[PDB]
Amino acid sequence: QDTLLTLDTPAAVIDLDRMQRNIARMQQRMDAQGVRLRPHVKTSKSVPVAAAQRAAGASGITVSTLKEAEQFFAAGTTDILYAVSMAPHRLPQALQLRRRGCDLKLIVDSVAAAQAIAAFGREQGEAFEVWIEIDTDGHRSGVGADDTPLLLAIGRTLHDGGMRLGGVLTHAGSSYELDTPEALQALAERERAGCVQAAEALRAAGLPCPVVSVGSTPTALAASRLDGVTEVRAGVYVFFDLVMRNIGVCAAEDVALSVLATVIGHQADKGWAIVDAGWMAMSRDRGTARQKQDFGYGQVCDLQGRVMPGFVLTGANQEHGILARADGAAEADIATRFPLGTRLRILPNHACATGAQFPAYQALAADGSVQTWERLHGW
Amino acid sequence: HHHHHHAMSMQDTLLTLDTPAAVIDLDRMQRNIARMQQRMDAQGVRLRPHVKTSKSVPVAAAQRAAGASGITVSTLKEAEQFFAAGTTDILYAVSMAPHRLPQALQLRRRGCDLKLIVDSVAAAQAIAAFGREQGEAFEVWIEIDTDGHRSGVGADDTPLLLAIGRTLHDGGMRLGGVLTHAGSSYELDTPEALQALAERERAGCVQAAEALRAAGLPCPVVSVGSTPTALAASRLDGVTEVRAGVYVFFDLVMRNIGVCAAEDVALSVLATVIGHQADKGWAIVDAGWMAMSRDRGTARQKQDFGYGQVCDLQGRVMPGFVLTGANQEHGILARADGAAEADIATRFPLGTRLRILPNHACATGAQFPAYQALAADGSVQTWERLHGW
Ligand SMILES: Cc1ncc(COP(=O)(O)O)c(CN[C@@H](C(=O)O)[C@@H](C)O)c1O
Ligand SMILES: Cc1ncc(COP(=O)(O)O)c(CN[C@@H](C(=O)O)[C@@H](C)O)c1O
Ligand SMILES: [Mg+2]
Ligand SMILES: [Mg+2]
Ligand SMILES: [Mg+2]
Repeated sequence: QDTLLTLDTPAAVIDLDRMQRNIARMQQRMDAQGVRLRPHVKTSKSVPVAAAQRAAGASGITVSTLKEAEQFFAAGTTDILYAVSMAPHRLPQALQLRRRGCDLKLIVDSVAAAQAIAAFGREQGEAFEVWIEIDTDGHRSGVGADDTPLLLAIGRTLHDGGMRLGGVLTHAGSSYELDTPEALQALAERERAGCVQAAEALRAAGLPCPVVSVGSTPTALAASRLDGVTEVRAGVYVFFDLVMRNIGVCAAEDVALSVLATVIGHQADKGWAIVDAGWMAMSRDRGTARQKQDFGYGQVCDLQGRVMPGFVLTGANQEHGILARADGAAEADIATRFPLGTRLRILPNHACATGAQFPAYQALAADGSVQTWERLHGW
Repeated sequence: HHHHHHAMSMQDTLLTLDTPAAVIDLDRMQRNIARMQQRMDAQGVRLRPHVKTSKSVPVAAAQRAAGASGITVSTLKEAEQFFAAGTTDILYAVSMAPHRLPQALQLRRRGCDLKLIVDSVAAAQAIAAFGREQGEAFEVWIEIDTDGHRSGVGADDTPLLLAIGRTLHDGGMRLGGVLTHAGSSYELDTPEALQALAERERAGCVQAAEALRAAGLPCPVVSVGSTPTALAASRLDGVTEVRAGVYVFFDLVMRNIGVCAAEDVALSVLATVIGHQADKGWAIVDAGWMAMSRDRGTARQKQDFGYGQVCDLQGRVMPGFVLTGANQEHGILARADGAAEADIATRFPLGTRLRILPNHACATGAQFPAYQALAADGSVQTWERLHGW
């Protein structure tokens, strides 16, 4: 019988009741907007996490690598969008997945990448499904939402080239820089409007564009309306994290992934407890540093998961985390409060970064038992 | 020659690997291994490399073949993997947690000469009571704080050293030594300050061992080291071994501390260009922070390299171009000086392969299930490494 007292530390624990509440909150919001949810599994890369998202009503998945496409397809999921601008050298891998039965969709934002796909498809007998990525907020990839000549030149390359022009997609990743409901709502409207504008421009040119796909977790939870959109992609919401708490779309109490750690020593004069969760456990992500409340390398909670405001990991080496007062003072008699061997749970800055440090999650049930749920590492 | 012809057909190079990949330039790696071992031989001290930078059996095998004595590990899973691969002299250099004692016992009962460390009377009492119960005289070293980096017993705290050392010795354990790590060396960037810190690290660790021996307690090993202080110490009188790990590859944090050049950096991430934002001067590559890690140790140093220094496919630095930003699977390649490069698409065409030098080799390596060990003939081989605990 494995439980939080028996596991070695550090371990990545998913509180299944918290995870199920986050899954239902997002699916209920997408149902209220009349759109499909295509979760981004790059947050967990774990078959049972994605199975719970499917069981609640999700439609297909988004993946960040073809390794995730291979994993999820070998587990029976066939409706897979690889939402990273396609590199031509990966075309043989993509072809072999489609010929095996995976309905794998690729994305592009240039004439040259569309040309490479379409020439390879014609040669190989494969009508690849490709969507066009639209830049709606200046974050990263994509055809500018008002760069119509580029949008139509790519769309005609794919459609006249014998490929299946399946849709447009955008990701308003600048939402991570926001922290008010008004700014998130307005960005969610800019994301929706730009993605719909590109679809209408394709359709107006006589090109197919059946899918309009938007999303980030903060804009998926903030959008007031989603007219014109067929699906939303969101991923970090399945666990949440402290970055999301500071953006304002969840509370710390909603964060379903924590790192179980043991106190292995102290520095009494500085008021430090040293734990065995360093940055190799937490990752080096320090997304909260650029936000209105800095949580260091994570927020401390007790073994029951009660948040302990005011204690955070103020520093981290590879295998040692430094727990101390966030107010800078040296806690008096820190060893008397957290004796050697005490177990604590640390909430992460960024769930996608912390999860990737572990070979598996420990999925925590209501009775206190855990089941190990493997996840993917690498490419 | 059936095996030959098939092996040739299957052989990878930097053109045929999928990206991103973590590439070890084996010539650079061997130059780093010989440099550290020669330095320690010249100092008359053993080198006990810290394998937590690579966690890879062939990398440790190269360090052992060059003359290393034992290893340091950061987790008991590293002690399990390297003992199964034939390494018997292993120091687990993280404050021992009582609940890990059954795994440390099982490793010693299989034949691993595993050493543990402590820095408190309670951890010493837990080891000694488990060892008496189980009939095992564990070997334990006392960790010393010589530069305020983390924690450890103060080198001048005779009453706490004696109490921890008597708890282990009177308890029937083998008090085997003292160790320190002057991790504050990562904040320095001059040879004068590094040499001084390495002397403070030596002096304080020997001071602790001299105090234990003055009370009649054994303390035969005195172990010091970080890569920067190993390379800078003038003298090592009284020290029996040095531990250093990131030197096997180096990285840009080390280049900035000034103990290596960018051309000594033996680990790089092979990446492909997958797109552009022409008006911002950006090339997008498939090495984001999941490949590089989120480490940004160069941001507070003399030269900020973002998420890494861009090199061409031949490994040569392309000055002025860095990964200025990174999302999980996408890295943003742009000018470090903040200008928008003109014709970025012509400077970096779609499908171009590049190599990115890491901020911190320990952090970048852990993002990969294996390295691709690049030989002089351009051939790679997959060298697995450990992930997790
Ligand atoms: C293309 C694409 N679609 C959906 C998501 C999921 O966003 P959430 O994690 O906010 O739900 C992402 C996430 N991208 C991360 C990243 O590191 O790439 C970031 C840009 O916001 C995505 O890229
Ligand atoms: C206990 C111990 N010994 C040796 C080293 C190796 O130092 P280099 O990597 O500089 O050769 C370390 C390294 N510790 C890292 C860390 O992330 O823990 C840091 C404090 O320098 C060490 O801890
Ligand atoms: Mg994320
Ligand atoms: Mg390191
Ligand atoms: Mg284990």
